[PDB]
Amino acid sequence: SGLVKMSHPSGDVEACMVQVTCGSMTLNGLWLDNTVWCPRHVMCPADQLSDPNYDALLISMTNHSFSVQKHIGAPANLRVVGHAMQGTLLKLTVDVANPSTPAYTFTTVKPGAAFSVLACYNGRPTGTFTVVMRPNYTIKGSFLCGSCGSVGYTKEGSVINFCYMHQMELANGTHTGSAFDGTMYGAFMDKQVHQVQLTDKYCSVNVVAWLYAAILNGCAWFVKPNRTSVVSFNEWALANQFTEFVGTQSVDMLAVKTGVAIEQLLYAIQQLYTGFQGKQILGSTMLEDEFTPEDVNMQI
Amino acid sequence: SGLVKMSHPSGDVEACMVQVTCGSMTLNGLWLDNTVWCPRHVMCPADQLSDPNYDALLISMTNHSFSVQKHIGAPANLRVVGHAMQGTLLKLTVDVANPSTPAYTFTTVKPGAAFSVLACYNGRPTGTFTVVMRPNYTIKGSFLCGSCGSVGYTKEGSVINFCYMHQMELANGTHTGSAFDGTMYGAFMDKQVHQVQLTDKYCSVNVVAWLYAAILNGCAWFVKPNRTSVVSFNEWALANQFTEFVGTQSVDMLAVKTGVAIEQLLYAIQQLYTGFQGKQILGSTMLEDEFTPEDVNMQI
Ligand SMILES: *C(=N)[C@H]1CN(c2ccc(C(F)(F)F)nc2)C(=O)N1c1cncc2ccccc12
Ligand SMILES: *C(=N)[C@H]1CN(c2ccc(C(F)(F)F)nc2)C(=O)N1c1cncc2ccccc12
Repeated sequence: SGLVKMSHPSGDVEACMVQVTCGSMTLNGLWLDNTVWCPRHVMCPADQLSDPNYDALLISMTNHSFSVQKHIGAPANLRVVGHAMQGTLLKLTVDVANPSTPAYTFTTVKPGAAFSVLACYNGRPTGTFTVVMRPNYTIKGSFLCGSCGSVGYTKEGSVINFCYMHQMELANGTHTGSAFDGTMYGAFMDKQVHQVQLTDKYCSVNVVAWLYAAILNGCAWFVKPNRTSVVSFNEWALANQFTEFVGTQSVDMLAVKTGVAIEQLLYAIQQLYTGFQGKQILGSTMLEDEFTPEDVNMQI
Repeated sequence: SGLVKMSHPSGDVEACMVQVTCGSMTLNGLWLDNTVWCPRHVMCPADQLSDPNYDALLISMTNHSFSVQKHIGAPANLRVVGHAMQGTLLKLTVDVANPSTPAYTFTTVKPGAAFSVLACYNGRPTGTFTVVMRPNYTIKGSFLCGSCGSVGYTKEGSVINFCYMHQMELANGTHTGSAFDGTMYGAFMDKQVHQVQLTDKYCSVNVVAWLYAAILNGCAWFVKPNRTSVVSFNEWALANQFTEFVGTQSVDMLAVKTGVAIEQLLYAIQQLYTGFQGKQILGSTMLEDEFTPEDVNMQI
């Protein structure tokens, strides 16, 4: 009966992690069946990192240019028999299919959605955590050198939903990656160049869920009879760095169980954005937008 | 590079999770070699919860009073051939040794130390998170009905360091369990009786580590030339709900890499405790004591 940042048990994804090496650069890869996905900037030499032509680099590559290694479980050196490019990713074909490939789809997450990340270094998973695709299409994770290729995923039912592969840290401290169709979140460029991300915004539907979790945990000092409509809140949300509140059935279940209307929490969000009264909500003196409405329904 | 709450990859522990059923009650169990550890209150009937004689309950039980089931991976016919009691735990002996038993040690964690938890329900893992053993010998996790038996662990090197098994929820978001020697953290009783935990306290060495992580991430607005000695801070800590600061070599490295003395941060704690002037330290308006000095050195 509490709310903590929770990640899916990584036992499925650990067996899929490999180490792809192309020349002098090496990063992580995802081994599903006879396919190994890895960020395409492993082909780029350090000399041409500012103006790389990945179309020409892919042409200059042969199957022997790449080296895939499996360090976890029973080790195995994978022979690369094919190399292709899909967006900002490499689609390598290996001679051995992963015997532990879980049921998987490739789905792109929207802002506000949360997913688990398996941080890996040299093809060895070291840690796992949960991040939210921020409205500026970035994630607030913990990535070090060589973590490129770490995989973000979900599990709807018995299917692992791959949705993120770590691509780069922007030197602003900003982590970003691409979906498994190659399209980089936020249209960030692979090349090394000055890149500034858009201004971040609070995920309004995640704050409402977090407040519902506090009420379910016996913390409802912030609940007042005052209400602000969803239409009026979205107008206020424009001029104060907040996302448009779009109610879902997951939020409706929290409204019924707690008995607190959504418009009651939208008003409370405005007052809480103007500062707390010194009191804490679930051990936090700040608005927490990292818990989705489905995350709250699950943990309660 | 960032700083987040990070859990160990749960692949090793997922292969050890089983389901223990003693008559009408059912909880999770840890399957290591031929031994299945589980909370001893599974053999207690619902009508004898207020005052159970576990010495008499263990006598009344036989090997067929328990039934262990493996749901994860390849299911197995787990036959119980022996039952013993160790403190607040049951040491069941099964006819099959777990083929995926990792190298494991049993260690009691001290307050302030962090460890990863694999929450399970009916012997099936559902989520993972990291908790710090609070000074009042509780943990602030997210457990639901049927979560008892969930395992807390570390991984030093290639060895899983088991240190926690879930026992009971004391209040909303307040949980406690026992070490794998049987002794329950904080001497909390198994019976359903009034139990009040001690007043919680901030882990001073974890706050110092968390401030060092902010300095390494370019967030050092709180650093001032002022210093308060460890001896003076510990006197203040006694009357302000703080733990005695005992410097380690892990904290010394952060003091060298940042150039900020430990005494400087001890003074900043005594100022930030009163309040953050609307200024965020790594996106937090409160003192975070959930990051150990070893956790900061790893994530930087
Ligand atoms: C990932 N392993 C590294 C390398 N990297 C990177 C960025 C851009 C490009 C190119 F050529 F422009 F396309 N190539 C490589 C990058 O951003 N890295 C990275 C990623 N996440 C975190 C960190 C932390 C520290 C150092 C490097 C990081
Ligand atoms: C864990 N599976 C449940 C059960 N439980 C509990 C059962 C018996 C006894 C006693 F007194 F020893 F006999 N004590 C405790 C308990 O505390 N549970 C539990 C644990 N964590 C979280 C929750 C949340 C909701 C309901 C029960 C929880």
